[PDB]
Amino acid sequence: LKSSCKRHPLYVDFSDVGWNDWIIAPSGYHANYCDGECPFPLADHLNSTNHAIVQTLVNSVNSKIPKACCVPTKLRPMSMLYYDDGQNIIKKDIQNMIVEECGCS
Amino acid sequence: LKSSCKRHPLYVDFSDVGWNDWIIAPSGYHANYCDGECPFPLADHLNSTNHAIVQTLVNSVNSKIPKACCVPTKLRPMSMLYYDDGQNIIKKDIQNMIVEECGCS
Repeated sequence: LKSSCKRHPLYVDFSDVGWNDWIIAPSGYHANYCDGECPFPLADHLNSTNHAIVQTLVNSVNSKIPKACCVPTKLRPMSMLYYDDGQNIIKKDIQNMIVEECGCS
Repeated sequence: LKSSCKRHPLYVDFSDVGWNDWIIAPSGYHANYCDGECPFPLADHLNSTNHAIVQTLVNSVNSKIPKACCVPTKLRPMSMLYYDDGQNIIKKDIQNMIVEECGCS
């Protein structure tokens, strides 16, 4: 019996992932992450897709098929200053960088 | 070294999941499912979100944070005949029932 799917805090420092050279600003950001099991009773707020519900049921009677996985169901952009290949500074909103909600999919 | 994220076939019989009573037709359907690891080099066709790429990198230097998970990134409805609570037959397209594409999220 492991914990259930939800949203956890995660600060990513760009230097820890070898990205601080091509990324000028910020030094890092709060990406968050989703972790936890997807068990039936899928909590109504597990944000489960219909297929997640089916697959979870199937796993119970057939563990060859995995349970649904706790993944981001909604993400947010984050503003970034970074080099192009010409070493010119670029301001840009990178899509799908910050987790807003998690759910079993 | 485990296999990578992709789409696998999965036929779900409604009787195997205790659903054949309230579902008149069909007897079952091809739901498919996503399974496999999400490792860097994330294949360009791993359909990875930007956050999936970040989280995968983080996992490598910090295994407290999990790798991205192989989940459906696009789903399809399936037509269903089923009982309401008044035992009247209902025809309806149930959204997000069939996996069309998988990707590390």
